[PDB]
Amino acid sequence: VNQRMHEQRHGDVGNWRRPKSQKMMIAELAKPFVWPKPPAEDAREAFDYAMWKKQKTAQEQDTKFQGIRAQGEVVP
Amino acid sequence: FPKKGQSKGGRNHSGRVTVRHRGGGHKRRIRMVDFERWIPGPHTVLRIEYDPGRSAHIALVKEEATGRKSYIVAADGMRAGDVVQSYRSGLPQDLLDSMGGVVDPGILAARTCWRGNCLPVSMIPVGTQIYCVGSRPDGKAVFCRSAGTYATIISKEEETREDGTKVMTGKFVNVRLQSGEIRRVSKDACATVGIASNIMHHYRQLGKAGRSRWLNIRPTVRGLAMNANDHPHGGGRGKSKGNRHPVSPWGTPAKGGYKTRRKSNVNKWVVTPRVRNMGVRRN
Amino acid sequence: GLKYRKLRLTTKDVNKGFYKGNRTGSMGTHTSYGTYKIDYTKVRTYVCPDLTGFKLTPFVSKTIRPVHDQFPGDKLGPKNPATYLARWKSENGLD
Amino acid sequence: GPRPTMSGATRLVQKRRHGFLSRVKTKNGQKTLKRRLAKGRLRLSA
RNA sequence: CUUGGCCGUUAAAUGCGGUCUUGCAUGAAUGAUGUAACGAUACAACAGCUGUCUCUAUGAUUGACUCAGUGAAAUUGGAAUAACUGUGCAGAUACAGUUUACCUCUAGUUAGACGAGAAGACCCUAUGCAGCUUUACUGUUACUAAUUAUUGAAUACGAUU
RNA sequence: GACAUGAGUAACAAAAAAGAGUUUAAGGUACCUAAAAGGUAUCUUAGAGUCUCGCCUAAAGCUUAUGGCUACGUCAAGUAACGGCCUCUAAGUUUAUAAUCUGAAGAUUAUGACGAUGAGAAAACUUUGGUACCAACAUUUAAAAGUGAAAAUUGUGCAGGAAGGAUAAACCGUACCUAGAAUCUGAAACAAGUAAGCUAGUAGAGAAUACGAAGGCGUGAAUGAGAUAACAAUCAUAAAGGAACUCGGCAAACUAACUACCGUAACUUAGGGAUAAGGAGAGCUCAUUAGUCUCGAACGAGUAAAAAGGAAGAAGCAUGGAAUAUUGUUGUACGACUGUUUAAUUAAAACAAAGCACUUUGCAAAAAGACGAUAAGUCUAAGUAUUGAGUGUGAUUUCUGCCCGAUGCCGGCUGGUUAACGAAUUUUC
RNA sequence: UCUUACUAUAGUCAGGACUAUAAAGGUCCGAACGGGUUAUCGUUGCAAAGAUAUCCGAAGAACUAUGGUAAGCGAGUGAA
RNA sequence: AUGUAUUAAGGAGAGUAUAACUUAAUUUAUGUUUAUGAUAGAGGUUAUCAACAUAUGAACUCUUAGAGAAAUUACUUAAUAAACGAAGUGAAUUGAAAUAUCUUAUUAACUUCAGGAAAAGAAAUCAAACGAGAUUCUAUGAUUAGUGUGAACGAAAAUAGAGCAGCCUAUUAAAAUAAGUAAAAUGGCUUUAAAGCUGUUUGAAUAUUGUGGGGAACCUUCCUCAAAGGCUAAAUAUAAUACAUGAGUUACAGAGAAAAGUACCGUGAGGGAAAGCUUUGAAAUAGUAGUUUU
Ligand SMILES: [K+]
Ligand SMILES: [K+]
Ligand SMILES: [K+]
Ligand SMILES: [K+]
Ligand SMILES: [K+]
Ligand SMILES: [Mg+2]
Ligand SMILES: [Mg+2]
Ligand SMILES: [Mg+2]
Ligand SMILES: [Mg+2]
Ligand SMILES: [Mg+2]
Ligand SMILES: [Mg+2]
Ligand SMILES: [Mg+2]
Ligand SMILES: [Mg+2]
Ligand SMILES: [Mg+2]
Ligand SMILES: [Mg+2]
Ligand SMILES: [Mg+2]
Ligand SMILES: [Mg+2]
Ligand SMILES: [Mg+2]
Ligand SMILES: [Mg+2]
Ligand SMILES: [Mg+2]
Ligand SMILES: [Mg+2]
Ligand SMILES: [Mg+2]
Ligand SMILES: [Mg+2]
Ligand SMILES: [Mg+2]
Ligand SMILES: [Mg+2]
Ligand SMILES: [Mg+2]
Ligand SMILES: [Mg+2]
Ligand SMILES: [Mg+2]
Ligand SMILES: [Mg+2]
Ligand SMILES: [Mg+2]
Ligand SMILES: [Mg+2]
Ligand SMILES: [Mg+2]
Ligand SMILES: [Mg+2]
Ligand SMILES: [Mg+2]
Ligand SMILES: [Mg+2]
Ligand SMILES: [Mg+2]
Ligand SMILES: [Mg+2]
Ligand SMILES: [Mg+2]
Ligand SMILES: [Mg+2]
Ligand SMILES: [Mg+2]
Ligand SMILES: [Mg+2]
Ligand SMILES: [Mg+2]
Ligand SMILES: [Mg+2]
Ligand SMILES: [Mg+2]
Ligand SMILES: [Mg+2]
Ligand SMILES: [Mg+2]
Ligand SMILES: [Mg+2]
Ligand SMILES: [Mg+2]
Ligand SMILES: [Mg+2]
Ligand SMILES: [Mg+2]
Ligand SMILES: [Mg+2]
Ligand SMILES: [Mg+2]
Ligand SMILES: [Mg+2]
Ligand SMILES: [Mg+2]
Ligand SMILES: [Mg+2]
Ligand SMILES: [Mg+2]
Ligand SMILES: [Mg+2]
Ligand SMILES: [Mg+2]
Ligand SMILES: [Mg+2]
Ligand SMILES: [Mg+2]
Ligand SMILES: [Mg+2]
Ligand SMILES: [Mg+2]
Ligand SMILES: [Mg+2]
Ligand SMILES: [Mg+2]
Ligand SMILES: [Mg+2]
Ligand SMILES: [Mg+2]
Ligand SMILES: [Mg+2]
Ligand SMILES: [Mg+2]
Ligand SMILES: [Mg+2]
Ligand SMILES: [Mg+2]
Ligand SMILES: [Mg+2]
Repeated sequence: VNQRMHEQRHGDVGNWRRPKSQKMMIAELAKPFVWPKPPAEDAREAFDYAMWKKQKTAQEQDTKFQGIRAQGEVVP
Repeated sequence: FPKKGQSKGGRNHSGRVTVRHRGGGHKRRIRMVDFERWIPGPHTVLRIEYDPGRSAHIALVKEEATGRKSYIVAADGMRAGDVVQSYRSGLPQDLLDSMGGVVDPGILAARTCWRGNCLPVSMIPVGTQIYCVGSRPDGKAVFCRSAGTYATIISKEEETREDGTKVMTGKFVNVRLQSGEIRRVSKDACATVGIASNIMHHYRQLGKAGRSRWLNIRPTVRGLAMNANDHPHGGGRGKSKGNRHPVSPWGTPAKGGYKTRRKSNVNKWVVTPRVRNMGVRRN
Repeated sequence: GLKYRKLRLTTKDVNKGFYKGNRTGSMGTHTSYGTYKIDYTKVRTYVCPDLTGFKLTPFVSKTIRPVHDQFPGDKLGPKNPATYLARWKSENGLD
Repeated sequence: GPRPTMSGATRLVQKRRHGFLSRVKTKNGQKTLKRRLAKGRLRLSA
């Protein structure tokens, strides 16, 4: 069983609660099964990986900027 | 069976201290001692044991007819191998047919009144020493059970039977208890011939404070050492009694002869009351 | 002793006999030796039919526009027991 | 002054002393729950 | 009263020890008295030992000081906030008089600002409190005594007269 | 509530400690280059690592708890190499049942149920009461030896030492942190505090003392670099003197540990005092060897064997060489003594104490004492006058005198008094 | 869940010495552990009770852990 | 805040189309009117371009079988907060310028029982020589009569209004008309000494052909009512919801809460925030500039 972090109902506001836990099961197969390897970043264009990577980078910078502010600091 | 729980610390069923100066002693077990002795027949003494629950010693006796083992208060001098018998349920046919008559106080007392034998007080002659005296006809032994204690038979309600043979007419017999009180005891009351064992119990000395703690006794704080809010004797600068007559923490006079027996509860079995020393120095 | 103590106690927070299941269901009984005997009358099985040759899918083409059923003059249109019985006599009368 | 009275504290005692069952099964505990329920508390116990 | 007298200890004894006692105001289980053993108890002495001192000196590290980075607090009516004498709600940076002083900081220091903090401490007041005490006032109990009722009889004796 | 002052001041000092290279990502500058890009160097932010040095070390290490505002891919039929759940019960709990008591609430006894900090078959395959018991202490025992556990054996002392039941694999826990370097409690990233096991080696009687293999660390810039004044803290040494200091030897110094060494007073409750006091010895090399061990072949040799050993010897200022163990003696008061106390200004002469003494308690239904809006009832106690309770004193030696007037308590008259009750009386409308 | 007492179940106490014992002692020296004698520092402290040294007990009236009981008209607990 | 109407068990946990709410978390149908409504197209996720009315599928866990450390176990078509009501028990602060009687106060609070309301109720009632005619709520009567040393406490008749209902054959199923009762002494409560409540010990009568109770010490005549047996709606209390009104509030106001009993503090009972919008930008305070002085 995988437990979930205790959180506030509305993120930064509300009572403290805990979501339902997650359960993972590992079965021992009689016949092996192998997963394919994830496509290369150059072949993920069917998923619009280019646009998705730009948006992801912007979200990472936004959370990094917030972390710097959460430390009581600013970017010179 | 084990003696455990908060009762060992002086607490009652509410959890509050009702008996002061108790707790922290050694782990003990209670010994089931037979103070009635109703089963007839000979009983073979197997050994004399030490009992932490009483001052006197106990004897592990075995019923030769049944094989069941029991505990009884041992008498002074009683050792292993001895044979004790209880004549409370009645005299055996072997003793009756021999004498022929129903009862012969003469030869009866010479064949039953031995050390460690349990007999009805009526069957014990005057001037004999006994240490498990009962009170009621069908009750257990209650008097003189402690170490080195014994009662004396003073008189018996009886008359003679035309041949110098005394026969019981009344329902009671008079006995002198350890405290010196001569009171009235039933005719069929329990009584064991002899003296309670461990006569030298009251000569022991503990030697140190820790030995009293092992025996479940905790420190006793004097009233003078307390404050006025805690004791009638508390208060005062320095050592001070406060011109206060000695009393308990609840106002009960602790000296002067104040009797704590309830006045309405009059003792109807007393023939000669105890002798009050009246605060005089004995030695 | 602060904010974390005020959260609901979970099995991952303490030991010493705090057992709390996840509503999986009793599949047997406990023994006096500390083991578990499974009762297969309580164990559940999943009845999945044979899907070979099944032409239905969870989607319907959007060329077939959605339409609801009509039961004029019938308040309990689709829940009418008479329509179920009358429709039974004509279609299947045997069973 | 204040003292560190929660040092070595266990959560088995919290449930026994302040838990929900400690209150619904007693006469005075029911009052506590009913008082906190009237005030609108989410945390009725522990 | 008093550092009581005397003796020992000190170069010097209001101390300590011994001793005599007319002890303001010792005293026998609110125990009296004397040893062994024990004591982070209190007092006194000796030997040794030492920077405790004569009388301090040098050395070491960390702070203190400077540069860079981060960045508090008590406090604060407002201030252009000197000395003396006098004055005055009676102890003056601020009033009178006279004197003295270019403007502004840094490190030290604590004489004053009746410095700061704590209604901290004392005394007094209140027809204000709290706990405790008792032969304070007024009361409640433990407990004791008599008696209707539950509860019906017999006999004798004694005392009233 | 906002914003000033102190003030850009204090602080970022657990007496562990740092130095010099290397490298990744993203971004900011300068140059090369003007075809963007790329390259070289540097800086900022967030990391990683190498060599050296130091600190901790019966920890500041490893493995795990209590716990957790650290984080959720932490995986078990059982044993080896696991706990919970489940069975059983202790202390206790009980808005369960019955009976009883009770102004209501409730309380009591019994039974039941619940309740671990305890007990639970087998496995490197598995499913009666000393004829005793498994508290303490000691002893013995898995046969090459030693050591540490487990369990058992035997014994000792008094303080006399549980209960109950039995005997084809679900569900829950499993991550990380353990307080000197980012996590628990202390309002917090606090020099405090917190459970269990392991915790190299040398050297020792040792978990003492010193070093420290592995490991970790030498804090999130919550700091770094300089300089080395006064003064403070923590230390080091010291001429001559040695308490002249001071309320007072406060602080500091002297002393110290070890040996199967010598010797040791007054006094004494005969046990002590006493490790009294005061002295001697110690490391390195070596002659020598009864046995044990080793090698060679009774004997010979050997400490590249453990030990023994002497009035032997060498060197140095010095061989208890560094670290670790804080003086000796004497006269008094108080308290016998070991203990206990104002958590966080008084540790004592106060409290307790063994001992001693007095009062009380006869147990026939309630022994007394204590508790019970108040009872049933509980402790006392499965005790019985050598028992229990209360009170004072405070081991032991030597002793404990006079007064019963006052106060308290106890006992006592065919007494006086005597409320209720009541013979005999009396009044208003 | 601090603390005082009690209660149940458990755990811990290097090594050495004396004493009648192999084991019988509120014995001795001394770590762990538990105390808090004295001094200094600190006093908007590292700390609303800490640091350093020194000192005391350390097989017992010992220390410790997990639970349980007893407290607020009457006073629970109290080596006071 | 008040008023009006309606209603008469409340919360939490976790999950989910983040207006949509219960693992079905946006179910499926009927009727009418649809711009003269109500108050001749496009659009099924590029969705819900329709309101009203009547039905309908689904609706988890805990509180809430037992047990337990609520949201677990183990079972199963197991299930009811507060406030308000009645009775029982019953303080103290306070005032009297102290303080005991008194007052505070038939108060707060606690316990038991009960319903949507409960309680009370159709005269053994009041009046006064005339008469009224159950109960409940509000006002007046009334800082009155009266009590108390004082301080203070404090009715009833009657009047007005809200509601109005009488009965035993109770519109739900009850009486053969009430004896240990009325009443007395005594100890208390209430209180004006009566009446009313009550522990202990005692203890009546039978109807206007004047039997019994009351008419404020008490007796008497008269009047009045008929205890010891019962039923009864409304006006009243409380909570929730909706609506109406405002010389009520407009964000340190209003409420504690414009996202709240949340965050946070506390072992716990318990205590308990801040926080609106796109407008305006006062003072204090800080760094500069201009003029001027130093
Ligand atoms: K009751
Ligand atoms: K006298
Ligand atoms: K006398
Ligand atoms: K006398
Ligand atoms: K009357
Ligand atoms: Mg006692
Ligand atoms: Mg005593
Ligand atoms: Mg004492
Ligand atoms: Mg005192
Ligand atoms: Mg008193
Ligand atoms: Mg005195
Ligand atoms: Mg965890
Ligand atoms: Mg944990
Ligand atoms: Mg369990
Ligand atoms: Mg406190
Ligand atoms: Mg604790
Ligand atoms: Mg005396
Ligand atoms: Mg700076
Ligand atoms: Mg002047
Ligand atoms: Mg001027
Ligand atoms: Mg100054
Ligand atoms: Mg200074
Ligand atoms: Mg300054
Ligand atoms: Mg400075
Ligand atoms: Mg500085
Ligand atoms: Mg770059
Ligand atoms: Mg398992
Ligand atoms: Mg059980
Ligand atoms: Mg366990
Ligand atoms: Mg540490
Ligand atoms: Mg912390
Ligand atoms: Mg720390
Ligand atoms: Mg060490
Ligand atoms: Mg570490
Ligand atoms: Mg570094
Ligand atoms: Mg010198
Ligand atoms: Mg010298
Ligand atoms: Mg001098
Ligand atoms: Mg001098
Ligand atoms: Mg010193
Ligand atoms: Mg020589
Ligand atoms: Mg030489
Ligand atoms: Mg002492
Ligand atoms: Mg001591
Ligand atoms: Mg103190
Ligand atoms: Mg202490
Ligand atoms: Mg102290
Ligand atoms: Mg004595
Ligand atoms: Mg009794
Ligand atoms: Mg004394
Ligand atoms: Mg004395
Ligand atoms: Mg009379
Ligand atoms: Mg505790
Ligand atoms: Mg010792
Ligand atoms: Mg200072
Ligand atoms: Mg000692
Ligand atoms: Mg020691
Ligand atoms: Mg339930
Ligand atoms: Mg359930
Ligand atoms: Mg007055
Ligand atoms: Mg008047
Ligand atoms: Mg009638
Ligand atoms: Mg009456
Ligand atoms: Mg009356
Ligand atoms: Mg009447
Ligand atoms: Mg009248
Ligand atoms: Mg009637
Ligand atoms: Mg507001
Ligand atoms: Mg505004
Ligand atoms: Mg405003
Ligand atoms: Mg402005």
